Amino acid sequence: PATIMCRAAADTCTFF
Amino acid sequence: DRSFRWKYHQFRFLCHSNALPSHVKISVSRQTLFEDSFQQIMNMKPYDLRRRLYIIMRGEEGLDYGGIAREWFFLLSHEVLNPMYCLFEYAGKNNYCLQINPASSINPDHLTYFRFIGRFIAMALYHGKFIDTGFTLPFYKRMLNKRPTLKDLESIDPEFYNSIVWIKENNLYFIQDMEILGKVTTHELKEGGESIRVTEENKEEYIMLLTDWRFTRGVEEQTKAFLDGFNEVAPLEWLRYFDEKELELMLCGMQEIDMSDWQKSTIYRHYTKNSKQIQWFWQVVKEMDNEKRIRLLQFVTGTCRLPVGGFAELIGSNGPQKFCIDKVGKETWLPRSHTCFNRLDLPPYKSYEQLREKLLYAIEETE
Ligand SMILES: *CC(=O)Nc1ccc(NC(=O)C*)cc1
Repeated sequence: PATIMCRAAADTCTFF
Repeated sequence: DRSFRWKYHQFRFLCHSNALPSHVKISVSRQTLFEDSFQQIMNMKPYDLRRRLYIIMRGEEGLDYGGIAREWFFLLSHEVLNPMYCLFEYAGKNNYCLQINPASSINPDHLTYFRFIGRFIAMALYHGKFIDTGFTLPFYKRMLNKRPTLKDLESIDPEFYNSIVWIKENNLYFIQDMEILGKVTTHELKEGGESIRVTEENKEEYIMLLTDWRFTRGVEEQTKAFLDGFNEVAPLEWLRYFDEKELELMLCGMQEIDMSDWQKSTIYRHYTKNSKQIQWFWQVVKEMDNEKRIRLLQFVTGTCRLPVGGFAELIGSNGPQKFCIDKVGKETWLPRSHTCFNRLDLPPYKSYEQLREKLLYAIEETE
């Protein structure tokens, strides 16, 4: 879906 | 031409858009860690490695599968380097410039071991976890199919770099002998290379061939095997937008930098601590996000990694070499680094809003 992008962004926000 | 910030969620999205459900169990003992994990993964199908990772590490109280996983990455990233595997070596003292050992062929099964590590790095990046193997930056360029430049030669083999510097700065046949465990072989740099002699017009071509050969000597297949296993799990094409230094930060992750320890373990040449340039320099380094400070550290040392104990224990070729600044070059030039010396050439810039610019540009658009 787009929840994937709505989880990728959270992966960057967290990691970096 | 976007920021590293954008490239992550567009790449991180690219992983998730291919992530599979369920989980995969990995049963290992920390004693037989390598030989377990090797036989584990290499017998497994590639894309199963995108499912949730359950690392069963026999004899456990642990249940936070996040901690064991992240722990497993650290521990395995160290353990692959074990010299009884004959896989890796260092060009300098104190573990400087991690590179493939060209004698890995001593293990008739070694190419698979390198293929495995490809699979492993892909897992480590696909599941967004970090390692501490400490690869060279040119390594990442090869993963990005970038050609490594002369600056890279300065980092890894100073005497070899300083040799070719002489040739370009003054005025042989297209071959290069290589001792492989006693037996020596004459590699044709080109077809018929043993017959063709070096000319002033051929030197331009000739110099390149060495630059590439120095990296791709006796490691041509270990690399080709490694890259296959990594590609088997995650396409290198996924990293087409990244550069060498961005990529290293993905695999090792970002840390906070002890800004004090940096200033307290920075040594100078020609400059002093109470110069206009330096008192400006730490001004610029302070109003700076952590993202650039590492990118700077990458620019000068050639690695985002810090060794044990802080900036004090900083190592270059020829032994310890603390963070060093030097009053070098024209102020119509950019500041450039010497990563084998962990040394920054910083011109006497006549203005603060000139140093700030000239600095950031060197970090941003050069290597
Ligand atoms: C849909 C969406 O935007 N989810 C989302 C993304 C990023 C963050 N930020 C962090 O996690 C730090 C929150 C929610």
